[PDB]
Amino acid sequence: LHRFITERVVVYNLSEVVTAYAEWYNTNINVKRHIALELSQELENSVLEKYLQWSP
Amino acid sequence: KSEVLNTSRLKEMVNPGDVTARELNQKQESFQMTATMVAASNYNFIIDTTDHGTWRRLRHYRSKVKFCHNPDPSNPYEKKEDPRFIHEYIMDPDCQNAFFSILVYFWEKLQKEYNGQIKKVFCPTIESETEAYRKSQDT
Repeated sequence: LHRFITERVVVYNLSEVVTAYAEWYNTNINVKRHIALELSQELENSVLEKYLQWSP
Repeated sequence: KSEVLNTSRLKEMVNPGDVTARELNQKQESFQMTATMVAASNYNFIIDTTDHGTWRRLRHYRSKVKFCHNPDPSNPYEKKEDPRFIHEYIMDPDCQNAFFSILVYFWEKLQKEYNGQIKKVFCPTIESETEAYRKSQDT
């Protein structure tokens, strides 16, 4: 998560972020399903939370 | 990981009727379900449906306290772990006997008051938090 945030991250519906992450994982780091549900909460556990709008 | 409830294979786990299943190396059998069920996870569950038949059962709760190696201040819910609770204090026979005594006393308490049914004790915290949970998981 921090690797992607540093490399490629410069209302925040998070659809763009979720698709970027899932695609990234399914590519740069192996291949697997990336159910989101709480992935928004995981992203808001990262440094991107400070510059993030929790409300949709 | 977050787990998805099927909304099936759950009515049999909760409804106080009968259910049939088959074991390896012999025939199929049917039996009553005399069980008390409890589950927990650090990841939120998934309830696709909303019908009253599924939400009549179930009781959701959210724990508030937290244990960390450093009891950081400004958080009464934050405390320090006791590794002696896991490495020991569980295999101690006396602790098990005391816990059994507490459990049987609580069973007697539930027997004498509130009759025998458990859907009679009021716990506004549990109902409020379950209502909040049902407000979520509602797409």
